[PDB]
Amino acid sequence: IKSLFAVIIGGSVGCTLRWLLSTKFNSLFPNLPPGTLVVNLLAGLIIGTALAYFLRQPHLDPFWKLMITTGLCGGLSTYSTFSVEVFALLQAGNYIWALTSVLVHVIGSLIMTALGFFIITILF
Amino acid sequence: MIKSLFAVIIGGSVGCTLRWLLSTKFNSLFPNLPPGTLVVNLLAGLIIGTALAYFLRQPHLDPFWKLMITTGLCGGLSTYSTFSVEVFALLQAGNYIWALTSVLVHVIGSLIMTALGFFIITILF
Amino acid sequence: SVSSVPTKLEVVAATPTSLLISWDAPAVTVVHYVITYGETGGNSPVQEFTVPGSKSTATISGLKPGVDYTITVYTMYYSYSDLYSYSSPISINYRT
Amino acid sequence: SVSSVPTKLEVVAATPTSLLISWDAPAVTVVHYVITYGETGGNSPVQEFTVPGSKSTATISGLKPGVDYTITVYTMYYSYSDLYSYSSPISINYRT
Ligand SMILES: CCCCCCCCCCO[C@@H]1O[C@H](CO)[C@@H](O[C@H]2O[C@H](CO)[C@@H](O)[C@H](O)[C@H]2O)[C@H](O)[C@H]1O
Ligand SMILES: CCCCCCCCCCO[C@@H]1O[C@H](CO)[C@@H](O[C@H]2O[C@H](CO)[C@@H](O)[C@H](O)[C@H]2O)[C@H](O)[C@H]1O
Ligand SMILES: CCCCCCCCCCO[C@@H]1O[C@H](CO)[C@@H](O[C@H]2O[C@H](CO)[C@@H](O)[C@H](O)[C@H]2O)[C@H](O)[C@H]1O
Ligand SMILES: [F-]
Ligand SMILES: [F-]
Ligand SMILES: [F-]
Ligand SMILES: [F-]
Ligand code: NA
Repeated sequence: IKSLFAVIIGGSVGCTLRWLLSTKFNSLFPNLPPGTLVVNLLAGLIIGTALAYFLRQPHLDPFWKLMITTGLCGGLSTYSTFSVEVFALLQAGNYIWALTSVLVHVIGSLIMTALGFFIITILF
Repeated sequence: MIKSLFAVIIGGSVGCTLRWLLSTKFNSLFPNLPPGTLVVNLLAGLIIGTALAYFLRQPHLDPFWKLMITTGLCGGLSTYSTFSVEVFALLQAGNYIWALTSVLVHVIGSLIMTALGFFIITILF
Repeated sequence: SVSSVPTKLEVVAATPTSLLISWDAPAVTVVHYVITYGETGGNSPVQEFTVPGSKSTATISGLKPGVDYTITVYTMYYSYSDLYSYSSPISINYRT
Repeated sequence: SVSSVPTKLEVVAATPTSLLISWDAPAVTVVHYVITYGETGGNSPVQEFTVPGSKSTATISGLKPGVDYTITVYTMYYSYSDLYSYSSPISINYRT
């Protein structure tokens, strides 16, 4: 039950952030909706920094780890919205941007996770 | 904005809770391609695809229900961050074949499930 | 805030029994455009057909010579909030 | 429920001044194994070094002949709950 609160509090903050950023920005560039990209890139950055930080602090409460990863990063990022955007582009005959969206989300999200991990490792 | 916020939170909390239970229960069974994280992304792809086809045919339904299913449930259920650390960890461990396989199966798999969701409902209608 | 309705609907070429129309695409992911046409005197059934999202022209055939026609165009498009939905139409009249 | 500690740590080959060790990998994504070694009589500094996750053997060199050594192996690994963390060690004694 205490673990469930961490997932819900963290998850609700993430989903709410994703909802605000997507509705505000996605329509600016429909070929690669920037709200959905930013939330995935940002979640990649946070999980990467968590990767390096939690290693160095093995005695942190599992409540805070759960709230940041499964909660916040889980609620903030999205695979389903990434799919419909690409699916819609494929149905619209826009293959060049369907491919570009897949590469930028995947390559971009791994790069942000690498930066998060190595920035904290270089500091510590 | 407050009624819309409830749809996002109720739907999102159900999705996140489902992802939390399925991942902790199943991910450890096959560490090269964690099956809990795969199933939640494939399942969210299926639901958003069926929503895509269904809501088109019922254009005047409440925006509360659309928001709760897509931004809420499918948004909370699926994950890109966990997909990244799994792949990143495999790359750091020198396990390139499974890092590639994880990327292809999540992407190709999730689009296929969205297509099935859309076309099953379109074929019924 | 972004409009999903097309703009500058017009007839770029005409024969007695056909019209070639064009339009500017709206700044959204259009899956298909729906073209409707019918005789402006309203005792005649309106017909429709789709064209792919990549196209911004269409040919209408099998018309009668010397008759006023009403031609409309709307989109089926993807957006973040509404997923797949239909736009409002844009409309013009043209006499063959 | 899944253990991240290696099993069956053992010396498979030995000279007077070196040891070749092996172990079974745990059922988790291991990023690297950390090998530590030092003289069992505790007035001697313990040394460590890593080996890639793909490997399950290592060579220890520059040892003194006829001396008892304590050798341990632990993992740095990925799991869903804890992300990157260190396992408990598995340990053996061996006399050159
Ligand atoms: C990597 C794995 C991915 C798996 C998922 C595959 C994606 C499935 C979506 C298919 O959607 C189709 O897309 C076509 C365009 O791409 C459309 O053609 C439409 O547009 C074409 C021109 O763009 C015309 O030639 C067609 O007649 C017209 O139906 C067609 O209707 C539509 O159903
Ligand atoms: C494609 C999109 C972008 C991807 C993101 C960038 C790539 C991710 C970072 C990779 O991290 C490095 O991976 C090396 C290889 O796995 C590791 O080397 C380790 O493994 C090597 C191979 O066994 C050994 O030679 C090295 O000594 C040993 O440090 C190294 O520690 C680790 O920091
Ligand atoms: C999991 C498997 C993944 C791969 C599946 C690929 C399937 C693609 C062919 C299916 O058949 C298409 O069905 C569309 C209807 O569903 C038709 O589109 C027509 O109707 C659409 C609207 O319903 C318009 O957007 C199109 O432009 C118009 O051609 C189209 O003619 C027809 O060929
Ligand atoms: F998905
Ligand atoms: F996308
Ligand atoms: F991500
Ligand atoms: F993964
Ligand atoms: Na999510």
